[PDB]
Amino acid sequence: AATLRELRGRIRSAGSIKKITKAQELIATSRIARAQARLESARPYAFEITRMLTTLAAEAALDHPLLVERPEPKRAGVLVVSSDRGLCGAYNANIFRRSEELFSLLREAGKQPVLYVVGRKAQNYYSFRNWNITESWMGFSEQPTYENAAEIASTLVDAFLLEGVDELHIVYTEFKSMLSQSAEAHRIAPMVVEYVEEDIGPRTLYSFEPDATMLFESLLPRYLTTRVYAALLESAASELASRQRAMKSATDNADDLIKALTLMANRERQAQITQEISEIVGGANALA
Amino acid sequence: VFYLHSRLLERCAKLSDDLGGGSLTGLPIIETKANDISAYIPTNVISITD
Amino acid sequence: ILDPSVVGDEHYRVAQEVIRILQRYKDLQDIIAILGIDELSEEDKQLVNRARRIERFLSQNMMAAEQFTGQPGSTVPVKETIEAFDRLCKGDFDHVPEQAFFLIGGLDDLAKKAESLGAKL
Amino acid sequence: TEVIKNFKKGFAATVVPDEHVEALDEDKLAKEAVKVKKPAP
Repeated sequence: AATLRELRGRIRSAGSIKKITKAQELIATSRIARAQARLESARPYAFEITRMLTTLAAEAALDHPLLVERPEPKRAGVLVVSSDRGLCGAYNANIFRRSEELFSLLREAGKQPVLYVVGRKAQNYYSFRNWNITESWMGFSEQPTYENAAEIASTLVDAFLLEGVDELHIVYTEFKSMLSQSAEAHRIAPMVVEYVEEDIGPRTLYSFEPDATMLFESLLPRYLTTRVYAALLESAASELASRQRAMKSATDNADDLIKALTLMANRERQAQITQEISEIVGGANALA
Repeated sequence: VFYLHSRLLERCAKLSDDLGGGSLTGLPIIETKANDISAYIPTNVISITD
Repeated sequence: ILDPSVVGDEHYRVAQEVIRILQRYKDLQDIIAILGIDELSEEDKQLVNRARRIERFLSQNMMAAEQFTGQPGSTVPVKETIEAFDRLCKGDFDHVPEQAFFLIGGLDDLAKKAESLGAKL
Repeated sequence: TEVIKNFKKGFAATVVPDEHVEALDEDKLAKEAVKVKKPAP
């Protein structure tokens, strides 16, 4: 006795869990659709500012601080982009693995990692390891706005230009093909000047007001912010896809657990009936 | 079996001052199986002791 | 005889810490069964990884098992067992994969299998 | 209480771990670039 009671209790518990996880998976699907919409909505401004930055760099003085690498690199400010909620799968764990790979790459080159985090999961992971988190941002992992990205990018570029960092990295989950949520490390500062080709031959001359260098130095931090915002959106879509996959997994697991628990409960029910009959017939045969 | 354990354990008592005032403290030990505190003899003895 | 007065303070302490880690791992089997190790606290993730490595390291290639696997058996002295499980409980092998703890002997076999899998002690 | 506080006066209670992770491959750390069209490789 009292074993069938606990078995039925565990069965109804697992049923509640199964319902909740199935609902969470469908909600995550709808919100994946929303996040992909936001990503493909932010795409055009990114393309156009990239093209304008290229046009400006074509005729500018490429000696901006964000554009030249520094001898004596002592510190790289790393921005880790994690989630706030936790019903995702190995999303945060993959981000932390990639960030540890980046930290052990940065210690190989003599640089000291300066750590900025986005999300509460990274806060937990790094406070447990006695890390020093220069700044933390929370509450906008599932729907980030451009103002959050602007604040983050301004803080990071202020730390870069200055108690000062020589590089700037971002560890976030890239979202591709609705099937590839891959943790990646990018270097956002200093940028590297890459020459593709003259491409078009003799063409019209572009006018710059007031001149190319002013506009270039005005667009560089704007480009940093655009890239930070694109990273935030990709990480949000990746977190939602991971949450959908993890909730489908948890629903299947709760299904299998309900099945096994019901098998055990039916075994205990049959055993209880058999044992009760054995006792009744034992008494009746003792009296006969 | 309940009568067995209950009449065994009810003889552990704090006597009155006229009877000498003596005492018999009891520590019965019960081994459960698989933490089943709700078996027959366990529940018999839990309802006897203080 | 698993008592400090018979086996010693260090033996007893290592055994008690192994038992505590394994019990805490057992208490989480429902959460891990439904949701995995990804929802636990950092304390509990660390403990669960240590406990997985401890439960694989309690296995051993036995001399009587060579008739089943062809692999010869190993003998581990109790001092080596105490030292190894102390270092496992403290977390000296948290980076070594779960395998390379499985069906081996002392710490030398652990090192050899870890570097045959790709890790280093 | 006085004794306890005088005793706590003299009582003495008992960094980042290594994580033993191997370095990222530099080929996989992407670098934001400015695609200039001038010929100067």
